[PDB]
Amino acid sequence: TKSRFFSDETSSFVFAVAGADDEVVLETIRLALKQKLGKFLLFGKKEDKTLTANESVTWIQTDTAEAAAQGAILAVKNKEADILVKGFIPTATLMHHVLKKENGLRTDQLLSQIAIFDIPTYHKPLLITDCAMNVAPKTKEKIAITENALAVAHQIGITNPKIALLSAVEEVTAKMPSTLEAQEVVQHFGNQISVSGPLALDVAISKEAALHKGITDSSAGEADILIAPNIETGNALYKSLVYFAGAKVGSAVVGAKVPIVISSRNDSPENKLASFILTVRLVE
Amino acid sequence: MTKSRFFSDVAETSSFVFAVAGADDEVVLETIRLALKQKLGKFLLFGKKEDKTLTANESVTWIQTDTAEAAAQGAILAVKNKEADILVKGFIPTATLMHHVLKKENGLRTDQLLSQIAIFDIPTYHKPLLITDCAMNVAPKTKEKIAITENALAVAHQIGITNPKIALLSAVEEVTAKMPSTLEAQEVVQHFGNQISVSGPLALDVAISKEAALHKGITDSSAGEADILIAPNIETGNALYKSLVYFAGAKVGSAVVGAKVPIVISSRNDSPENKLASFILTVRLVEK
Ligand SMILES: NC(=[NH2+])NCCC[C@H](N)C(=O)O
Ligand SMILES: [Cl-]
Repeated sequence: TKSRFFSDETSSFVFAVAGADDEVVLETIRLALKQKLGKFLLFGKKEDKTLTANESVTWIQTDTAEAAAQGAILAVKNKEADILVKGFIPTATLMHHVLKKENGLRTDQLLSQIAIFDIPTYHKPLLITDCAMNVAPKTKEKIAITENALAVAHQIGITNPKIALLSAVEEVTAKMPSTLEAQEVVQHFGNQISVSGPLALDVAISKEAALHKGITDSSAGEADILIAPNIETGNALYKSLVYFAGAKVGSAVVGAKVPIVISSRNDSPENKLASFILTVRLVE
Repeated sequence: MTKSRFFSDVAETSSFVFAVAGADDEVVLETIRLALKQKLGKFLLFGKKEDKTLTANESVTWIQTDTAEAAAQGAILAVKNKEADILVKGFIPTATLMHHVLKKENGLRTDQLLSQIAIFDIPTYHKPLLITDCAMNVAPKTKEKIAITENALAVAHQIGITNPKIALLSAVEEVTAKMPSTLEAQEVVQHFGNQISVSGPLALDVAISKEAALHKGITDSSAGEADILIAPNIETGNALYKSLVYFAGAKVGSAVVGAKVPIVISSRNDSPENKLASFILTVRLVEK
């Protein structure tokens, strides 16, 4: 038996979809509506009548990638939408406008990507950040990445998240800069939260592995959140769990005024839906 | 449906000789006991505290050594003298053994870079998967990555993978100055030309899933069938290795390659099964 984040969830929250075109985008919206997960503002070029006939869907004709992105952003800025979803446009096209402070979405806070996994071989939900956004986050960025993850954990009901700064090794050395940054982040929080690091992955998610290395702190063997040392590590972990460990995952960009869905071209419908679910739960 | 597995549950056997630098403690001894029970090979045990039950095995030779230095040097000389085929790092600091090995003058290395490599039988993948470097080279750049790729090619061929499909792993497919590992991947790819099947940068999904590659608009027959992954940095290699072991249920053996003989350097936290699978890999690496 175990605790799963994606068990058996509804709302009137509004997703603004930037580029509501192509089935790779629409399939997820169909599933969301069938479950009554939320409502949709669809900024797109070619209307799907059988979809736009749903009472909880509104279609806005938008002929270019740019107008779709700007349409969706303005909807969030005007407070008509709770959640921003990237559709059939380059991520860059959306991000450019999201990151313009004038648009009300980006504040003082670093944005970061975060994913939550139900891994059949782990005993509870596991969060991992940052797997897709921040490329080479240093100590400063990793502190903010951790703040975001903390906010996310709290919003979703994990009251005292065990946080582990991932690296390849537990010793702090000049040879491996990610170890020092881990130590400095752990130092930043002191007693404020449950943080440990640097930790190799085994020590983070396996109490037996932890004990064998003479480590008996919480985040070791019982991590709720892994802070990736770099983006290659976060991404690889993410993909590994999905493709080899059979994990269900939902992902979002957080740190902005609303959650942002930015899904991969080859994410599964179930995982794409998972991400919508995650964003609903982030807007409470 | 059909999967090709590198490791067998029929005891594989040999008369190759492991020289064990520091043959003490169960963390070291247990793997040896398992290998003997399987007739995997023969052992030279350089250690301080003799297990008389273990050393009553004809395939085992005990050499009383009181210091890690003497154990490291003894094991290394056994290799130089052609008395041993494989070097095993025992209950001594790694640096005490490596410092010696890494100095070319001692006879065990060439100018070729040394690297760690691991072979995985993953329940949800259809053939053995090699990943390097998960444990040794910390922040390899282009030149090191090239050498790491050379070592993986050599390992690949020796174990019977004649045309290895190699993926340089990164977070993205698109090359950008914002992510140096993408530039580095590209350069490694350029270095090899059409001498081998090598692609990169690729995210994991494009490397080990044909569907994902396609859905990403990548249609090369090389895609989704990687035999070897080259990690962009040690945190990535290590995290991936651990992920496969602890979440994916993979069996894995690993060795340090690039030197004149294979070296076993197992983690304190490697299971006995994976430590054994490591002995087994090294036997495969010296098989004539
Ligand atoms: N070759 C190995 N035994 N690798 C597993 C150990 C991983 C790494 N050396 C660590 O300390 O976390
Ligand atoms: Cl699960």
